[PDB]
This record gives sequence, C-alpha cells and structure tokens, in this order.
Amino acid sequence: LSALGPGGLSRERAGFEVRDVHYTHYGRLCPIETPEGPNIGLISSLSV
DNA sequence: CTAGCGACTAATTTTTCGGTTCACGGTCCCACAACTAACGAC
Repeated sequence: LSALGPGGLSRERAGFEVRDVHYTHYGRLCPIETPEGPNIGLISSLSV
C-alpha cells in the first residue's frame, strides 16, 4: 500500500506524522514491515 | 716462343512525396510591496 504517486504525497513533502504508526493500523497495516530509508512509513504492508 | 696434335558508359525519361492553396452556419526562511492606524504639522 503506497502513499506515493499521482494524487499522493511526495518524499520531500512527507512529514513525520504520516510516517508513524497509528492506533488504527492494528490488524490493517503492519507496524514492522516498512522500507528503511526515505520511503519509511510511506510504503506499508497489508496485514494477514 | 710458336705451331701441330691427341559490355561499359553516357544520354534521356518517368515517377512518389512534399509543398501549396482553399478557407460559415510541502516546510521554513528572507525580502518586497501594500497598507493602515496613529502621530505631527498647516
């Protein structure tokens, strides 16, 4: 699940808040599997 | 010291593509321009 692309955010425009883990990610977005770098938090993985 | 002896080259034609013409219902920071409320002078 990518937050980037047409109609989405940009790496330069991406603040810290969108990259963190929300309490609503529980069971929907994995709080572990994210890229380690400039794309952290902006690219997430679906939960099982 | 000398002589006898063992088929290629030039001229003319023809054809496809391009040119031309006609032309109605994100963030943070540093400057710059307004700009206005208050302050002072005639």
